[PDB]
Amino acid sequence: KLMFKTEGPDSD
Amino acid sequence: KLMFKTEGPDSD
Amino acid sequence: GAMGSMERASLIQKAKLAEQAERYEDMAAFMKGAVEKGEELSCEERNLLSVAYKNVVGGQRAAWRVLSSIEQKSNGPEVREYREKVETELQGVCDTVLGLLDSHLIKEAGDAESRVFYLKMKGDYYRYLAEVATDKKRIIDSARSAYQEAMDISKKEMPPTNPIRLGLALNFSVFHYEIANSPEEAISLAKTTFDEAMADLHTLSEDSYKDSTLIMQLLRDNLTLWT
Amino acid sequence: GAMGSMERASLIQKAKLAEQAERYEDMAAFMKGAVEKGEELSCEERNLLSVAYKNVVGGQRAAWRVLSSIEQKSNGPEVREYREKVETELQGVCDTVLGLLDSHLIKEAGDAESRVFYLKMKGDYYRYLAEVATDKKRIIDSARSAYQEAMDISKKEMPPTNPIRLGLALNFSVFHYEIANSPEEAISLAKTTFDEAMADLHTLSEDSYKDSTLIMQLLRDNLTLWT
Ligand SMILES: [Cl-]
Ligand SMILES: [Cl-]
Ligand SMILES: [Mg+2]
Ligand SMILES: [Mg+2]
Repeated sequence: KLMFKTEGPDSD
Repeated sequence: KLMFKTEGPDSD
Repeated sequence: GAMGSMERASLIQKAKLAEQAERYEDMAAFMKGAVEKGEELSCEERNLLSVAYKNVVGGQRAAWRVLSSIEQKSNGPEVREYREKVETELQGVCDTVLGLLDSHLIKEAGDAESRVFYLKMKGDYYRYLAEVATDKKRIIDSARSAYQEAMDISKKEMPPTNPIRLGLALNFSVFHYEIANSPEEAISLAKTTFDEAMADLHTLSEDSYKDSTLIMQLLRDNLTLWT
Repeated sequence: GAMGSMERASLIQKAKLAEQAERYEDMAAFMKGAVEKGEELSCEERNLLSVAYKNVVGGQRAAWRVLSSIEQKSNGPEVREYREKVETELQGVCDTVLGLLDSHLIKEAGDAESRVFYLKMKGDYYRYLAEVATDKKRIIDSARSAYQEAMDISKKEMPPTNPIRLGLALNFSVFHYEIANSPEEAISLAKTTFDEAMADLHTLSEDSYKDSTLIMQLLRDNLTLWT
């Protein structure tokens, strides 16, 4: 899936 | 530490 | 719990060590133990809490999406079973974080910086629940309610460049876009947030400027893909 | 154990899914359960077993080295305590793998490809124990003994390009260099292994050639740093 930017660690 | 090459997943 | 016998200061120290070791499940367990000591958390400690659980749930979300994609392509029980296993573990982590916020981080958070931080976290972990939900509507409205309360406070109490306010607006916009199926709300929120921050950058030191523009770049990244 | 109620085939399938999800602790638990069904493992299944535990212990080794480095620089009890926690978990994983090999993978492995694979694994996980040991000598000799038996079989039963034989020689050379403090043995083993493989590449298909030269590159990488 295309994940959009959210706050903090891009851990997924 | 300098880790030398060992077999398989360089998981460390 | 299992951290009940360790000093608060020792739990915080070990959370920092665990972060250095990239041991995020340990990091989360240490910070859970710290929260359960019952004292309010400092700014640094709140960020340790958030970093720890964000990394744990992030790995679970990524695994869940892999498995869900395989499941949908395959539509024996093994794929569904294992997706459910990961999903249940993910929900358990989200429930744990929501339990800490409800008992009793939010109610004891008097300041805007703490209360907004925790309400944003509450929205975030309801949003992660929503990503896997199929009570879906009530989970979504719980996320919305938490984000909205945090937004209301942040607009009254924080400057538009405040990194907490900015990260909140970022995440609420993503909630709108792909959880609430409100893409125009998402776009409007991200645009207004970016513009009002930009107009306030002139008030900031170089260090604060770097903090704010980092999150503004994330708003623009999303807007570029949404428009 | 906890996997006792799941079909062997379902455990193997879920191990493959867990690998795709990068869920290596799950992957290891599934393959532990598969081993405990009591049947010998196929080539693919052995490699699933190895990949799973290699990834788990790899994360633990990396965390242990971070913490050990911090501990040594700092020379309160928290750093030592947390290093010990990780160390104990690492030793538990190694003991688990050694238990599977001893009960009863090695004794039931009749063929060279299986027996060498398992004896190499036995050397590897004693070597990981040795990395954190301070019984140190007996752990080292257990690693040596396992590697040596695997070497003897591999030289009698496998061609010098066999990837299992090559990965064994690679790992035994690293054992020599930094566990046994025998750098000249390490260099000699890596050189002879590389040369004898090179002289046998002409017998291989393109696919086997790719397999063998991949491990030969690792031998040369080490030799470049050792000489
Ligand atoms: Cl399962
Ligand atoms: Cl500890
Ligand atoms: Mg992401
Ligand atoms: Mg390595």
